[PDB]
Amino acid sequence: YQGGGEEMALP
Amino acid sequence: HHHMLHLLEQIRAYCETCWEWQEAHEPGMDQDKNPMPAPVEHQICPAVCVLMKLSFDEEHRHAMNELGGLQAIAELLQVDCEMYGLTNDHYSITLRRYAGMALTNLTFGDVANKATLCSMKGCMRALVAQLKSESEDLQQVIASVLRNLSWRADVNSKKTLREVGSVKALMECALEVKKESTLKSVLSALWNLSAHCTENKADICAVDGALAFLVGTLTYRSQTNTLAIIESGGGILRNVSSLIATNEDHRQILRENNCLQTLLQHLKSHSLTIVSNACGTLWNLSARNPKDQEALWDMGAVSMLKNLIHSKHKMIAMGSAAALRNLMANRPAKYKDAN
Repeated sequence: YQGGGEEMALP
Repeated sequence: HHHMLHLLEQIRAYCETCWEWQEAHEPGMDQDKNPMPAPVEHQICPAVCVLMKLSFDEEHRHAMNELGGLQAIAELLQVDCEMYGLTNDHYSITLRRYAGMALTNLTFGDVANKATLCSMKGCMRALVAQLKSESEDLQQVIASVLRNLSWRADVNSKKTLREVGSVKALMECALEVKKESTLKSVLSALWNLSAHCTENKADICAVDGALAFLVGTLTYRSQTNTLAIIESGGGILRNVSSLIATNEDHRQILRENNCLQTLLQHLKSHSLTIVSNACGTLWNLSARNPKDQEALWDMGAVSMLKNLIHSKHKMIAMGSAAALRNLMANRPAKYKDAN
């Protein structure tokens, strides 16, 4: 499965 | 948001000057001696820095999206990559980082923007090429974009991500990164990509040293006391395990690193994701291989798997039971002879 997800940029 | 519009116009104008220049100066062809634009002379990095900072806020993102901010930022990232290549110039690295951060923020949770960015083939190629940057911070930013694009990818996006070579590039990148945060982004993108098709799974397994590295991640020790690397490394391993199962050479790489024994320890993890990934990997490794079947019997796998078949999490339930029935269908001779 696609468990990798998504995320915002690191500040 | 008139100043934001102004900043987008600044960068679109700079791109226009660059494209006109590229069009009119093909190496080997007749051309004037007018110099190639340099972003430092047009205040570009400050512009994208401000846009990157605004992009953290959903209200500014909404205003960017109305103005075509994603395409303008992507075009700038692409054109700087094409003009200058893999450079250690600080200004160039900094502008590309800030552009990538904005693209990461603008793709997060945003179906239409992901589709748009994947459609920018030239930009997609530029992104993949930046994984070879000596700037690990830039690598992290690029992997963050690729992670977001690979999550819930539509058919077109899946095809584009494969065709631009993102899988091999990310796996090769993983082998050399030093910081946990870079590795997190890179493995998360690979966890998404490795579910898309069989070819992506093969491409991961084909990279020299990739499987040993993935097995290694199952016992990675986070300096930040999180389980993100074990979860993502193990998630990729689970996704490619269907191929591993029919490759003796690849099984042997796993054995040299005691993979099966580690996956059994993972069945006792307090993390459902870790347990789920382990159940999925064992489902495949328990099939059609007398050596690893016997090894699992000998390591007490039957009881450990039996413990999980009532779980209520689809994949833990499915994988634990599928691995158990593989082992039960293939009771080793030495057990049968001992009755």
